[PDB]
Amino acid sequence: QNITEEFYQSTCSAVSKGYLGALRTGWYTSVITIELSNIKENKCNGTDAKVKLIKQELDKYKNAVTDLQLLMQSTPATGSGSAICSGVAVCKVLHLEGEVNKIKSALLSTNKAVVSLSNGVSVLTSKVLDLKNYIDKQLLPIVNKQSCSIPNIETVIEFQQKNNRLLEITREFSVNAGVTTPVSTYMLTNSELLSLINDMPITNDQKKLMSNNVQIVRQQSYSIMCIIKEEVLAYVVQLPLYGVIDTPCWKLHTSPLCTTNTKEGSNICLTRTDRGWYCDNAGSVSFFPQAETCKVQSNRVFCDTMNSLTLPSEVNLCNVDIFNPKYDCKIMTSKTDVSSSVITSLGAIVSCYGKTKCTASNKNRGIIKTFSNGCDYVSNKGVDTVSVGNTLYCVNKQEGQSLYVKGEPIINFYDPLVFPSNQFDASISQVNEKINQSLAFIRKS
Amino acid sequence: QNITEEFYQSTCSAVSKGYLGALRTGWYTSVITIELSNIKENKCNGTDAKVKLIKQELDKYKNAVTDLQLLMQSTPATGSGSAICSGVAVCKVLHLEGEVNKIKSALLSTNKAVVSLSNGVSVLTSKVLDLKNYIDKQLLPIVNKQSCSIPNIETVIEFQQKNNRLLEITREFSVNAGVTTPVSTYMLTNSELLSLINDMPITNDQKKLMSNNVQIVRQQSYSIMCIIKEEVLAYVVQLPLYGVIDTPCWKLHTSPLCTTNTKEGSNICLTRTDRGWYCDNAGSVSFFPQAETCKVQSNRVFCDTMNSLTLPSEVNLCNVDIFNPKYDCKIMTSKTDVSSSVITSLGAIVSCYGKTKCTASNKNRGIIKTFSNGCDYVSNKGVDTVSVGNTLYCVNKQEGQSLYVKGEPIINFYDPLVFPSNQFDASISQVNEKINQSLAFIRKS
Amino acid sequence: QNITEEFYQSTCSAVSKGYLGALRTGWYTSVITIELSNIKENKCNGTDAKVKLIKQELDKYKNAVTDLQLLMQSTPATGSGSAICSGVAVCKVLHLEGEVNKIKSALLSTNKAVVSLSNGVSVLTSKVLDLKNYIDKQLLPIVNKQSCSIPNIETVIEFQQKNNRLLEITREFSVNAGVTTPVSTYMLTNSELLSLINDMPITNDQKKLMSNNVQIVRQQSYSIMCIIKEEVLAYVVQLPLYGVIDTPCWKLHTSPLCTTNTKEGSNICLTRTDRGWYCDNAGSVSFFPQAETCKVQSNRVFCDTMNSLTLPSEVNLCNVDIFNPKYDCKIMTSKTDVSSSVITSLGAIVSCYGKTKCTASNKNRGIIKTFSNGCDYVSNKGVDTVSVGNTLYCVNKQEGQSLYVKGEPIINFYDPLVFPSNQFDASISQVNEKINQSLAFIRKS
Ligand SMILES: *[C@@H]1O[C@H](CO)[C@@H](O)[C@H](O)[C@H]1NC(C)=O
Ligand SMILES: *[C@@H]1O[C@H](CO)[C@@H](O)[C@H](O)[C@H]1NC(C)=O
Ligand SMILES: *[C@@H]1O[C@H](CO)[C@@H](O)[C@H](O)[C@H]1NC(C)=O
Repeated sequence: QNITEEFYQSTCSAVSKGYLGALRTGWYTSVITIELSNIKENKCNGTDAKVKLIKQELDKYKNAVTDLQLLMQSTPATGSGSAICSGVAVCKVLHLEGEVNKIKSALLSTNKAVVSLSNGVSVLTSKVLDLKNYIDKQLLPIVNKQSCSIPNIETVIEFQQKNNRLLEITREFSVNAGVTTPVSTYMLTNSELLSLINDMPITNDQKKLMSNNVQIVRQQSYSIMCIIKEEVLAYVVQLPLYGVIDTPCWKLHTSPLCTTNTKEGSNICLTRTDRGWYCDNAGSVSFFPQAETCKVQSNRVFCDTMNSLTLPSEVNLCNVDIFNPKYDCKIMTSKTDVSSSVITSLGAIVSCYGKTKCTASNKNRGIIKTFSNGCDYVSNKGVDTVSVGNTLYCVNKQEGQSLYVKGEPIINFYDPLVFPSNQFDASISQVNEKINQSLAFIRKS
Repeated sequence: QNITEEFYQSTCSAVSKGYLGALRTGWYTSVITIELSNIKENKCNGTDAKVKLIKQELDKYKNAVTDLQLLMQSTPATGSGSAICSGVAVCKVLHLEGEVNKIKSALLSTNKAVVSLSNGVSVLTSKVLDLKNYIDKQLLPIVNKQSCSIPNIETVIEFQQKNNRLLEITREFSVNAGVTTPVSTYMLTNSELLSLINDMPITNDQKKLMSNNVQIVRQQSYSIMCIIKEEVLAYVVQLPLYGVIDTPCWKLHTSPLCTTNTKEGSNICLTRTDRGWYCDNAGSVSFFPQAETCKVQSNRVFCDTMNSLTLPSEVNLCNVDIFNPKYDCKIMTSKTDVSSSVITSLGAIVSCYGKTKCTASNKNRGIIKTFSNGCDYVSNKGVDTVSVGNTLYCVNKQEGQSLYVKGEPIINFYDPLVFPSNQFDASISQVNEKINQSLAFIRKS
Repeated sequence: QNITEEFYQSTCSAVSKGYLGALRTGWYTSVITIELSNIKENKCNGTDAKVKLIKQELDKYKNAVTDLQLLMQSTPATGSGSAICSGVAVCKVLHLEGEVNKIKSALLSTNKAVVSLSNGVSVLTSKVLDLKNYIDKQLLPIVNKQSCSIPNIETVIEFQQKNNRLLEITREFSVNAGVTTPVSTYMLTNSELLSLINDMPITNDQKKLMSNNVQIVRQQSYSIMCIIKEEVLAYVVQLPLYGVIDTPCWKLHTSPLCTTNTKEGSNICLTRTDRGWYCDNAGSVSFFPQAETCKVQSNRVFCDTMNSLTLPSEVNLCNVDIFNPKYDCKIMTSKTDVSSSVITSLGAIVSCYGKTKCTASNKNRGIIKTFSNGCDYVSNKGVDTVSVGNTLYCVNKQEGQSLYVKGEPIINFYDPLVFPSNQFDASISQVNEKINQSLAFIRKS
């Protein structure tokens, strides 16, 4: 719905709320087959240019098949093995004797078919390319005689077109050791992906969600190479199942909060930690520290719980009361008052220190705001750019309401002499306990 | 001009000077159009192989158009939004009613044309592919009758060639959610990029600079998908404007500086922080901490100010006097004396500790220098490789002059017992103040 | 042989042993040539569709040649320069006058040939594409007359096929500033790579190793653009030489080890540092901290010593006795008891703290183990998944034997009040010395 933002002057941090999240909690695997032609070289005296073109493209087909064979003989392990057991188990099932013949029988008359494997998985299989029928019907009469038959020029062009998808799949599967993500249109055409979404056991609003966000679905999918066996090329496509839908999500933005003394070396800094995406999830909060783990479209966020931490919901209280005992709100400390800016969803946080020239401009009016020393904020309403030193940032012009929450910078509550300026993952209460200990070593003496 | 280097034995750091910098300070946006054919399926009884090939390639054209349509319906946000407002504003301008008709009229007779949009931007537009003219003139008479007309085989091949650039642009725009960088030759041919440079409002020496460094220009450019509307495919190419030209730049190299005691656990280490590229910029220094933010060609550096910090010019005094009060020169401390080497522009810094076998060799003479324990340096004059433990590095054979600046290692000025061995972003004066405080807790008692 | 694992309950760490390593210690360079046609535009009045198709593809050939020329005029430096001196030296040798004519003479009658350059390097050269013969024999009679001769349609298709590899090599060399890795099948076909392996001065078991792991060989190879000169396109392929073969390797996995008090803020944490791959190497241990520097296939590991550290073999004693004085076993400390899990080679380490719901399940039985608070471990025997909070990990189903080494968590030997909770690269003995100093400031008073 409405994206809103809140800047907290006291902690030099902002929270962008109103996003609807879709968290991946499951996988839906599907088998993708390509019917190949088990042919061995058939060479006869041929020299007309059309026969040469056919044998050349046919050698590129045989090399693609042998390349897929040496790729499946030794498949290198990936750091994603912890996220593909749902498809690797299917490659292991297909290696069973008689199972590849089962899917070859189910896709004998139609392109799509549900197949109950010998492990209880009712998987959906597809035959996206039929080269055994094309090579054995249109090409073999040309190459398996005493002298080779002459093909028409339309066949030469049609065979380069059909063989092309095989060659490109062999390129992607070869350079990535059998595991590719995102899933390209060569692995699965957009038409095939959308048709696979319609056949998926999900609600119509959820099919509409994945169909309206097919590129995000591709970036969160996997293509795993299985086996080439018995005139069958098989590989597993692992598509995301979003077990969490429309859950509230928010993005925390943090920036250094320093004191603004005029004598360098007498200033202390503080920055809230754990900036990133937060989503309500099953009575707790799912936190995503890495930036590429959440894809954003307008008000909607698509995250993968694979690289998340699970935090108590009280972690949100660091945004309303950071000194609050229900949650130990952590900060990092330093004496590095270097100017910077953070572009948020509806504005910009500016940490200006020293002699830095910080400003906020409108495209037609020029400079409309000059920041003084400290941490401040400006909304995108009327602001186009923000300059900090020699750097110019662009402000997101997305509609929403910003709220400037005034408050005393908490860095002012600390005596500089006893401040712990060296903490990376330290608590508010951790710093207060270190201050009680450093004040005790000087107070008693 | 002449690249020179200076190794500082006192701080285990080196500075490579003499580079001429080109910093990005602006964007030059340009609209790239592809005239499409608004056709709906026209199917008649056709079976000759040439008609089938034409309808097959025509279906791949219709799917590319519908794929671009679902890509433009929901465009996922990128982390680069802070750097593309200059082009996103044009996509927003094109969505206005009547504006796409304006550029369609300006490019009605010619390929290139300057167009004054309805927002005051005099942008340069180009028509790089004309599919409406080709489909409506060469293909529609073949498919919009009672029975389909027969095309010659040259047309089938020419249509696969023309439709190819559309299909590849749809692949790049699809997998990257509409924002690609670098800009491929499919988005913009080298001929089109060089012609776009000649038409750019810049000096002839600056056009010669971008034309001689077109790959760096591509890596620092963006291609943003706009709209497919009214037989027009439009997307914005955002090219860099280097507001800073020929500015002096230098690269700081740092390596751990430890003491060389024979009893492990009694040694302290120190490393200068903020290694990377520095450029003089508008009365201050622009620092680039990330390595991929500066592309290097011979004596020339191309940086993006988007990921830079602005520092006072006194930051250079950490290279001549690190104990100098005009700038608080920061270090990080530890007790981790692990051997390593850093390949600089004209030589190699070697930090050798413990039992590590450190050496510098010439390809034909073998080992020409054996490093003892501590931090040392060797020039590329006569040296080909440097070995530290089981690792062999290659020395850059670029011509320049190295200067070995002798000096006492500053790690020797510190009493080990009271050294702060746990600092990440700590100042020289910060460590000295912590030493005055740790000496006061034991001195009084 | 047999992959085994050992979980150390005392340190919340696991070691996966039994891997056979192949470390890169050398480079084998090879020159790859493409015979080009030195032609200038030859235009005559031509309009038959076949002549147009030929001149169109011929312009794409001329632009690929001029694009390679502006790519070789200014070649941008890469961060890999420290790993390609073995090939850059060959590009520098080829630029000598008369040397490109030497390899052009050796490959005058055959495709492959060993050439002794004028620098003592007996390099192996290959001619993978012959465009000078094809353009000058099949195309020039069509375009160098008063009126252009008419080519047959097979030639138009064959020329688009031959020119395709040139255009794709120009794309890869253009966007990557002349240095590509991995080496694609366009730079070197799998047939050409395997044939190049057979011709390499190595043992038959080592040729069998690289031939069975060609994708790992590609990912650890470089393609460097040299020169386009005198109807010759030359570029260097740098293939890895594994000077270390079948060396024992092991992977260290680490996870936070905290105390499990019921009052938050009273808990201290500890984590072993330096997780990653270790290999026995030349009397020392080669450590690889980055994850992408070692490619794994079953029991075999392929590492690059370029991004490794050399450690004494006593570093393995951190796995059997971390309090052992022969090696200073380092840890990092904090008070951040956030739950997490690490998927190992044969199981999973689980660090469960607070209210987190940690469990281990079997696909058909459901939850088979509930972890209590602390650091624990479960083998893959009977376990399919592990859930920590809202995150589900997949356990690797690889066969091997796990050993649970019981022991007291070492975090319990520390008094919380005087624990140093702020260390990043700190030693066991470092923490004990800081504890002796913090106990001395309170003990005397
Ligand atoms: C520091 O001392 C004050 C005074 O009693 C106390 O209220 C506060 O909780 C202490 N902080 C910690 C972290 O123990
Ligand atoms: C430490 O003490 C000396 C002695 O007066 C003084 O000169 C120096 O500036 C002090 N360092 C700091 C950082 O205060
Ligand atoms: C701390 O004190 C004990 C008691 O003598 C000693 O055995 C130990 O080695 C000391 N630790 C360090 C790091 O000096």
